Amino acid sequence: SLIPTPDK
Amino acid sequence: PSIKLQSSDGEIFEVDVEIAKQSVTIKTMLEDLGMDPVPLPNVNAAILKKVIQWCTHHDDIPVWDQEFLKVDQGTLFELILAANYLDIKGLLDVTCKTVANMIKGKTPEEIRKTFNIKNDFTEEEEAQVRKENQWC
Amino acid sequence: TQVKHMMQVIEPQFQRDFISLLPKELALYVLSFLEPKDLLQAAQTCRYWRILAEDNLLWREKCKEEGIDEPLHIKRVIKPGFIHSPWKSAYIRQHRIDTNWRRGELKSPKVLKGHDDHVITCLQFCGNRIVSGSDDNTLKVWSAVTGKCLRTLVGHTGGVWSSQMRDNIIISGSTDRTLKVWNAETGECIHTLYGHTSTVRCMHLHEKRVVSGSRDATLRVWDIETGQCLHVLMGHVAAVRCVQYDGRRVVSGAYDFMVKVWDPETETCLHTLQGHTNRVYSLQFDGIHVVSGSLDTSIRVWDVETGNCIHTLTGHQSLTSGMELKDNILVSGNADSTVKIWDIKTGQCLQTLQGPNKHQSAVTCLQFNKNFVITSSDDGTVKLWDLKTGEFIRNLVTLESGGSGGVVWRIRASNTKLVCAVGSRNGTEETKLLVLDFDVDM
Repeated sequence: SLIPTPDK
Repeated sequence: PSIKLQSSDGEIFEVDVEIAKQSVTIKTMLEDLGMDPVPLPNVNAAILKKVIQWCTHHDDIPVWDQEFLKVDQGTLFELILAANYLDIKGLLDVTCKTVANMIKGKTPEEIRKTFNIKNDFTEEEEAQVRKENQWC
Repeated sequence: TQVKHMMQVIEPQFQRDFISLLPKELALYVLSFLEPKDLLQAAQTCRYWRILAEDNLLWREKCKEEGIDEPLHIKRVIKPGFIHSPWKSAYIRQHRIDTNWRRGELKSPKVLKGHDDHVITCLQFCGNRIVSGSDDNTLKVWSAVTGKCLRTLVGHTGGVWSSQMRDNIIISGSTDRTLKVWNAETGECIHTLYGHTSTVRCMHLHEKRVVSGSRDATLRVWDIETGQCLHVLMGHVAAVRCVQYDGRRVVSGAYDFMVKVWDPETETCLHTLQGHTNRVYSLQFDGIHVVSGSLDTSIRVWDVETGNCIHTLTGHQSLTSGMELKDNILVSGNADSTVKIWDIKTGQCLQTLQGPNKHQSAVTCLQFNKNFVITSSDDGTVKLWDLKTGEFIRNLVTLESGGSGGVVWRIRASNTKLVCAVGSRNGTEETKLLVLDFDVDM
């Protein structure tokens, strides 16, 4: 699951 | 009941109303103009007799119509005109469809062998036509 | 008329054939029972036939079959003139375009270098304008036609993770917690929308309004014209990952395994759809059915009016990243590297796109129409498939760096072109957009 999203 | 209609040949036919009313033309003349007998200048005894046959027997093409129309060209041509003239949507569709099926299936060269037709295209013209209507 | 004009001016004369002797109208009633493929062969028979088959109302309807609606008017002079039918040429045009996508030589694409060493997180393709969004904090408006960068929307102080566009109005969602409304032509920020505290992860625009989903667990409805926040939808306990808005209901999917249906005007949650045993990542909504894809591997189809689950679509084995719903036909892209086509009315899985030429890794995006399904993947390829048969057709794009970092993040397609956002985490592929053209010379 390394399809894009920004971290925190 | 039963009404009488006169082919162009001069032959009188006795057909059960309702079998005859499948032709709006005949229908219009019976109910509105009150024609007795009903003169049918564009249909001769031979075709009229064939039309009456198809009507007493009463998208996709049934197996009966397919056999009934297993006739020859010209007769089919006559049925299309009698159907158009008489205004019998059902007969018209079935016969026209049958002619189309003679075209389905391809080659322009083969379409001719079936309808005769002559290639009246000049060297250049044929090329142009082949390009314009290029499939795939 | 028009067919008569041809007969008088060309004067074919003397044909010993069945249809040439029939009254014009009845010959046409006959030709109407044929299919475009037939009419095209029939037209090569002889000049009489060609003139007939070239009717116009005959083709206007054959076009209303393939859903054309608009005739094509070409321009320019040979001798023996011919009155071409606009509808007929419109039909052939489309036929040639389909063939072009299907097996036509792949013309090298325009390369649009941009967002160096960064990711293109969102893509929009409207008319002749392409809009790339990036975690490099910017967006770039491009010309699909020239391949030139028209503008660069600088303003956000975080990465852009979402966008929407409707001719000349662009909207962006950033990690900086704000949405921004831009003028695509002048590239000026017209509004900056405050209200979200955490990342603006997803948004859906409908006319003058746009709804945003955020990591702060809420959604907000904004007026694009007056940059104001009309409503706030609070009720999700975890981050909101996906959203849909048709102007009547707002549908949201969150990391709390829940899908919520809302009536924005009264900021009320009409329904909470429960069933997903894990994070909801994707959503589609057609005003009647809600469709949700979860990290739980399933896809649920719900009745928006009752809140009832109508189908639980099973078969994928990993995260369904994207889905597209059109006419009750659903297409889902999955991290399992597979793509499925479903009939959301019956629940039947119409096709699974795989086989010897299947994707070697997660499917990142997809597009489809009545003929094809277009899919992209981390394997660096964009593939074309036959929607009706489920068969692989060809690889429209095949990144050479595909197996070593090259990736296709997302795609957008119009009838005549394909826009691909491409890049890599390791520098083996410079980030750029690839624009392929399938238009025909007519």
